[PDB]
Amino acid sequence: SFFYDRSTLSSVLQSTSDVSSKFTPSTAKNLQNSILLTPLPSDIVNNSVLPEQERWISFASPTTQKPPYKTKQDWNFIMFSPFTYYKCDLEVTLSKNDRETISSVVRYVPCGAPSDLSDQTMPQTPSLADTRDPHMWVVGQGTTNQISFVIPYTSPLSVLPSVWFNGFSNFDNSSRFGVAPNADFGRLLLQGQGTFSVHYRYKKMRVFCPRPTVFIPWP
Amino acid sequence: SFFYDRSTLSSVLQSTSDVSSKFTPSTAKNLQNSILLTPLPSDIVNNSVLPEQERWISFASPTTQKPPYKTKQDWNFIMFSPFTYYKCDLEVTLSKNDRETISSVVRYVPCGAPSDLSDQTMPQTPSLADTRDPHMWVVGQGTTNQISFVIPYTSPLSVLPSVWFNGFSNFDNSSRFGVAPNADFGRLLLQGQGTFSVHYRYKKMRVFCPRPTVFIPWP
Amino acid sequence: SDRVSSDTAGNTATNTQSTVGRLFGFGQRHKGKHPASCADTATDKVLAAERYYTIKLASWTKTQESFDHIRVPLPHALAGENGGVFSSTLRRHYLCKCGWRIQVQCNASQFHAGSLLVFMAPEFDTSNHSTEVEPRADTAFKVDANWQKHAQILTGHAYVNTTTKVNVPLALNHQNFWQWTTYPHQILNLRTNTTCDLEVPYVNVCPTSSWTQHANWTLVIAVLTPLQYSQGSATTIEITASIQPVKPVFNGLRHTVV
Amino acid sequence: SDRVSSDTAGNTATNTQSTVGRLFGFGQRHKGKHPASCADTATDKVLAAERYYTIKLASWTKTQESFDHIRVPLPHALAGENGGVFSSTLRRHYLCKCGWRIQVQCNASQFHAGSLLVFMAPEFDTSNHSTEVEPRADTAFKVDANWQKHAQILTGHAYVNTTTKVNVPLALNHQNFWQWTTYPHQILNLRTNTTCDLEVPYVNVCPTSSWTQHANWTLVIAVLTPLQYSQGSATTIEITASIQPVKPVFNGLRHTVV
Amino acid sequence: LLSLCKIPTFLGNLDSNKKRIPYFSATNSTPATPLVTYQVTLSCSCMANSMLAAVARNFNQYRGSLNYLFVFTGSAMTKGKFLISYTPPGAGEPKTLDQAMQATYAIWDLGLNSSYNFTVPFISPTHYRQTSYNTPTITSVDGWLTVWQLTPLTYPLGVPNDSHILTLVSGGDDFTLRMPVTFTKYVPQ
Repeated sequence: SFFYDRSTLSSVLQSTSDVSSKFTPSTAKNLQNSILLTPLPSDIVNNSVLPEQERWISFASPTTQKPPYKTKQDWNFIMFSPFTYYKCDLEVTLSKNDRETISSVVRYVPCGAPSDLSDQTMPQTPSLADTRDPHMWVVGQGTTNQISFVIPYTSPLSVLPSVWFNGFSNFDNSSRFGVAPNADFGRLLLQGQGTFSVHYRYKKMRVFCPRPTVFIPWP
Repeated sequence: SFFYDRSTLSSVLQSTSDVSSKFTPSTAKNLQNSILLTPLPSDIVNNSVLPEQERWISFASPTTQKPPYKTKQDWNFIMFSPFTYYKCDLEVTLSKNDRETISSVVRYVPCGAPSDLSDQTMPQTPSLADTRDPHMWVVGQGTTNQISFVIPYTSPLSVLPSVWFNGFSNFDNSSRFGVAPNADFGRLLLQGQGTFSVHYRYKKMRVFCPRPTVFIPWP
Repeated sequence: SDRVSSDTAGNTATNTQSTVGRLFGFGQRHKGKHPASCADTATDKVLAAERYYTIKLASWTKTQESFDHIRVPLPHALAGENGGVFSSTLRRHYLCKCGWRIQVQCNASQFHAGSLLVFMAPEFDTSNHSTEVEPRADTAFKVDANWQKHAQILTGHAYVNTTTKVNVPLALNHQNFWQWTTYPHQILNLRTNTTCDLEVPYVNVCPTSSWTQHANWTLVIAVLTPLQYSQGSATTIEITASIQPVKPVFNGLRHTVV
Repeated sequence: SDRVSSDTAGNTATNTQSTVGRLFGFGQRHKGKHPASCADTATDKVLAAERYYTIKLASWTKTQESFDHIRVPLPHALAGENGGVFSSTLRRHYLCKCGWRIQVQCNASQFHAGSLLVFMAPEFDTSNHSTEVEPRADTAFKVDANWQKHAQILTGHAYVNTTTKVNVPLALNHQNFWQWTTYPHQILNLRTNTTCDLEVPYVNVCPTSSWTQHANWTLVIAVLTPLQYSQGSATTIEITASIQPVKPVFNGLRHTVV
Repeated sequence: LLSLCKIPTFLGNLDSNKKRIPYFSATNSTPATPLVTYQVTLSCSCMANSMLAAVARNFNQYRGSLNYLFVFTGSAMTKGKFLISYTPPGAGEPKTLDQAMQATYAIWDLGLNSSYNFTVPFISPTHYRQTSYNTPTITSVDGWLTVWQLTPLTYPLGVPNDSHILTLVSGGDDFTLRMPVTFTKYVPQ
């Protein structure tokens, strides 16, 4: 509980559209304007509309053979998760990467709930705020360019698989073997100008079934 | 305790890289973008990656024979430390030298802990914040361009040498004679635009073994 | 001596004369309680299903190296015809919840050397790794026919072609075998014992399992120390296992799966 | 079973799995009392000196006959550099009083045959017998480098030339080995044990010893039954020993001896 | 997490072809040098992939006993004795059996029981010791554990000359770690 109860960089978000506009899923140099809340690798998978949980990590550059990776994850969690399942609440922190006054709207969607990527129902309003889903709105020179909040565990699963899920998620076993169904804490959609880094803090963290850590090259 | 329980200028820091970038050790006219937390003289020693504790003070200018010095230290502590060892907590204050709105991230690394001067794991995020180490993030027109906090004594030594350490720090006695191993309160790495002055305040200060003060020229 | 142990289960009974005791994973046993996620009263206490099912697993030769292993997906390893009434009942139920009581057997002699690690692991990848093809219903839950090498799993195995593999440093099906000993286990040291006895309770992401889509438990036999012996000593060294589903409870009766 | 024994002494510890117990010579132990013949308060309870000093002694071959032996003069066998702090302290003291706790080691196999007699003897001649030369300080108290034959000691060994030897029927350094079993001992029978454990108190002509002139105790390993084994069995059979000075007390501190 | 540290896990010994194996060899002879030498540091490349080291890499300091488990895998007909020694630092690595047996040691005799559980006592000038280091210091390196052949491995005909001894490590009963940290990152391979 103590070890994991601290914020670690786990994702990055980017938006080029203003607050008062219709949110539209976009990608730019491996950065989407929405996030899948999970410490495990996530990214657009096979042209999915929104980021899904990945089964492996890839370099962003096709040449370098060096990081950054194109996939989003809590490196500290992936590199050190000596357990098979875990349970916890998630404290999320979202920070603007530069000092320009913030003006953003973020929508939190519970695990597996409808994304609702609909049009604005009223002119010049942030479509992400057009919901009863928990959403945050920060703007002005009185603000400090960041947002933080804590969400409860919302997955329909009792505990989440920390590394691998030896199975399929659908009845015709056609899904991507290795990924559990609804194994996340929901998603974060963002609109407004800027690039934002994301941190995860695992509250009341509980782990089950000890298992191997990621292998490290021999010195 | 009362005498030393007050903030005194003890260091200066400078950075030319933005918040959302990879931190890289740099020097510019004797100012690094990281600091070694110790009242004693510290500076880049023999091309060390980061500042190390010095054994002597040098003028910044090769000509003038007048201060500023190129080494960082709490002048008030050096000029008046009538004791051989000391114990205390450290209250650090970091202030931006001009009124331009601040936008900075600072990482505190406990005494002797890994500096972790790694790459960003996610695009457009401050690499210094990509840690569980205590770090501070201040930005916006609502802020007052400064940061202050207190850290506990973290050295593996029971008490710190206030002036000299009559010995070596390694088993092959190859280190710089006079400098004790891990005799500091950790380090401060900073990213974001600006020059920042640093103050130290010695909390619950305790001193041991009376010894001579720095000599003063005869009037 | 105190190493002679007999264990009865239905119309079956295992016997060993070199036991080192039975290890209970998580110090827990499946008590056979009905899943609170099902309204229909479960089918349970089926004596014909609460027994030991014995099967041959593999041949151990001098060519196997440390960490080469054999995997036994559960309950799937027994979902076939040889699963008796446990199988025929399982195939006709949507959900199944149970623990496992297992004994793996392997004898050699006072002149042979080598050791195996026998362990049970939840959510242990049982998919085929000798291909870049997506695992399917009929290839994901099969008992290994050949010893699995160890190198290709330390950082996982992505189901992507060899050239992409270069930009994929880690897969969630990774298994740092250097720590496989953190899983409930026992060691089969040829000089000490010819059997290992384990038992694990029911664990899963939910109250009961839709087994057709998930093999939550995996029995794994990995060599720790390579097999050695001199000219003249018996060369055929085989590994076997007696697997017993502990107090299985079934819910959602329906027509059989094919 | 009850033959597994561990013995701690300072930062050292001996371990055996075939012990037949520890034999206490004269049923006594050195209690570490200061000698009443010295006014200066003795230096004692030096933990760095109250430990086991292990050394290789000899190689046992088929050529050794009954009663061929190896001698270990005490405290001299440990007065060298390898005597650690016991040695460095001993060399700087005029007098020393102590007992001995010893374990000699020697393993073979169920297919080897032969036995050794391990015993401690006070005032047991340790002088060189392969010469008619008078024993000297540097030749009288040395650990045997080669097995000693037995015939030349039954009636003793006079330090006189071969022709005079004819008119000298008996020398006071005689050792009727047929009765060596009357000395505190144990037997190392290859079929039974691989270690022998002995302990003797302090005995001497006086309260404490001017060790530089006297080796009051001698550890002796003699073969009782010759070593035998068939073609194919291990041929290298060696003998070792762990020697511990029991509660040594030192008097008369002075500059070191050279 | 300490639970994990106490589970004996495999050490990586070097094969004659510089390959990594979980054991070392012994035969009918008594080398004048140790069969294996492990420097007592949770940083030892030797225990780099043990659960103990894997966990320790995420902590700053340790304290307490270390358990080195040796399992004899030779034939039932093979006998022999080893001298497992733990030499504290200060006078360098032990060069001979005479030096090794002058430090902390236990004699391991083969027989009915297959393994020997050896404990490296926590002997330190400081209450805690570093898990890793840039350069070895008196607070990060604590000596060596060497296993010697006291008596040669002995056996009858029809038995392979080489016996394999499995080697494992883990924290002892009074072993603890503290201060959660992130280890030097690396690229898996």
